[PDB]
Amino acid sequence: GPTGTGESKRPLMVKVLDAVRGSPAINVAVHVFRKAADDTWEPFASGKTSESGELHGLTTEEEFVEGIYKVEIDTKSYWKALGISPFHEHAEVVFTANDSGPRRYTIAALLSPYSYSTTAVVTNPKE
Amino acid sequence: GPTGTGESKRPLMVKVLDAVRGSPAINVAVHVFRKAADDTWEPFASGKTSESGELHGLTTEEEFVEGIYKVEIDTKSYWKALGISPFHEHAEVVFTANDSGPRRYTIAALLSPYSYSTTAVVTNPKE
Amino acid sequence: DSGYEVHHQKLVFFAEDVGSNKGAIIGLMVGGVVIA
Repeated sequence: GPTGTGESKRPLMVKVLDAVRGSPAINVAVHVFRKAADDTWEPFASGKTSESGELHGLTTEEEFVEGIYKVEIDTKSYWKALGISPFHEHAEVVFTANDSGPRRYTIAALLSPYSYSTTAVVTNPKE
Repeated sequence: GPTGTGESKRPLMVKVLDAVRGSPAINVAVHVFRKAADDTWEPFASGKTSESGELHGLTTEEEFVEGIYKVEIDTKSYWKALGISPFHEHAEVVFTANDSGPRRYTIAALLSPYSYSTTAVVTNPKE
Repeated sequence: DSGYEVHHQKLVFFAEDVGSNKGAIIGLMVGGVVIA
């Protein structure tokens, strides 16, 4: 379908708040991290989001093979552009999904300088 | 479970000796003190024990939130009822616990007028 | 080596146990009537 950039699977469209700015995630430079079995994460690529925290088209939408991948609102590379020191390049936390079918919520992270939780306006199961 | 007063966690049941009376802690008026990081302790509430040093039901057993709290055989308020001058309203001593799991020994203090160590008939790890 | 050398504390230096289970076998014994 939409090669390169598109919103078939609804990858990212939400309203965000900031911990220290109180605003949506404005132009977040993105480093994508992947959860391993020994809990540590490795960077994938680079980008810069929208004002509302939205970044799309890092690779082709369907040619990108599925896996442990993310559209992360990364504290390490975004807050470097503001000159303040971050701590969470990634966070060794557990996450569980897909017991009886996939839904649509992607990890739009909390913009805090040293850390991140996940910040998004939550949506119901909807196709 | 036992609201107000009860012995689910075994808070206090032991045989005591006295330093100056040679007897169990008879009707000890209790001031509960809490260890801080700068080693000093503050009073909590008031009561009066049994003949064997047992006082229960200062607050509700489960509604009382856990923390640095105590059933202290206090020298300051008990020995005031006998008219002799105490010195240890509390004692700035270190205490260590809970390396790999909690056990049951609560601080039943030595009845001495000016001071207190901890006096109790010791029990084995038992559920 | 790995980070689970914390479980090398959980050798000889460990003794505690509490548990509650056996709800699925209840359904498997409610399901003891029909399995074919």
